[PDB]
Amino acid sequence: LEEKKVCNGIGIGEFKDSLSINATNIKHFKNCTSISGDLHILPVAFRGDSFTHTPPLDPQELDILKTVKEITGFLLIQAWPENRTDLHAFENLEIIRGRTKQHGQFSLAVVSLNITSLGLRSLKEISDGDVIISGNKNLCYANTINWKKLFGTSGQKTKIISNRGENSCKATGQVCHALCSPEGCWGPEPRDCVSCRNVSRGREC
Amino acid sequence: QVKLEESGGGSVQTGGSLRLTCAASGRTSRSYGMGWFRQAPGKEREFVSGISWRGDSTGYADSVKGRFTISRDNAKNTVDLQMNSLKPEDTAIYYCAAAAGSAWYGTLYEYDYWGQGTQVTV
Ligand SMILES: *[C@@H]1O[C@H](CO)[C@@H](O[C@@H]2O[C@H](CO)[C@@H](O)[C@H](O)[C@H]2NC(C)=O)[C@H](O)[C@H]1NC(C)=O
Ligand SMILES: *[C@@H]1O[C@H](CO)[C@@H](O)[C@H](O)[C@H]1NC(C)=O
Ligand SMILES: *[C@@H]1O[C@H](CO)[C@@H](O)[C@H](O)[C@H]1NC(C)=O
Repeated sequence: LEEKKVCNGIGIGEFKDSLSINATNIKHFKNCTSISGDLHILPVAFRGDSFTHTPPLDPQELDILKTVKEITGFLLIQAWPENRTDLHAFENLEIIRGRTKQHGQFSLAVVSLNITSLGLRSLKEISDGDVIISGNKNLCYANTINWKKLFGTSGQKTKIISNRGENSCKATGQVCHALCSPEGCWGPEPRDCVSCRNVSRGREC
Repeated sequence: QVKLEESGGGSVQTGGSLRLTCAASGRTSRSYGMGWFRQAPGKEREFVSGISWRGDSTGYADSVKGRFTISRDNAKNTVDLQMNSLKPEDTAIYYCAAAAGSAWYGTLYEYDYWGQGTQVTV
């Protein structure tokens, strides 16, 4: 039995006036499989906000987002817990339609985090919009990805800059597993392969 | 949400003054810390100045001590940056940023909104 549930995104409905996913509203994202709208994750989330009587966000609460397989708008991650290495909360995210875009341009924006990898292993389609992955000092693996395998339209481009240098990434052994194809990876594990060179019983090669 | 537009940039004579402005649009009627940042070619983005919501507290990078001045008119919903005694080291794209709450911060990791930025060449 497969259960689905659609929830409004940030800037819409119950969260018309919310700046970001916070400790208050994240409870309401429980059981959501699909986000009609956008996701913003901003520094205020973890900092808290007196003005709106919002406590700081507990990083464990981001596990609530693991049910989300689809975002019809855009995904914006401008903050993340420092003691986490990937976007684990979105490990089951499959589609970003980019019907609404950030600044009318980006459907996926990962900016200024201390993550080492993306971890978006279930991601298979970005229907529209560009992808910016910028300012992540410790981020590897991002340059390896075959983004044409994920895009929907020919005009979709990519702005991947100011992350960890491919020099350091390769030197630190932070590269794609040997089982991975040349299509890149979301991380060092065999489950992080975009596709497999030989065979795969499922996610793992 | 909030949108910020930077205005006031351009080219300057080496040693000349200049005044950047940043206008905010949207749900602007709440506590925001505002800050100015910049990014030089081939360099990383760095902190320049910041100001609290009430206007009382401010902060400046060491490289701009004495020269620059920050100010805001919350009625007009703006925040400006005087930049006297400019120098070719100050040549960069300058961004206006916002952090929800009263405080300003000296790093970029705390700011929630960003403008598109204006080029400043000296
Ligand atoms: C965090 O999310 C909560 C829940 O949506 C937001 O609380 C709402 O804030 C608006 C504007 O201040 C009020 O009109 C609503 O009455 C609030 N609802 C509830 C249930 O508290 C809050 O603004 C969000 N905070 C941030 C910083 O995004
Ligand atoms: C999630 O589903 C469970 C049923 O398994 C339910 O108890 C819970 O209330 C649901 N979450 C929300 C936010 O309604
Ligand atoms: C990420 O690391 C930088 C140092 O490069 C630090 O200033 C920042 O606070 C870290 N991020 C978080 C969310 O703490």
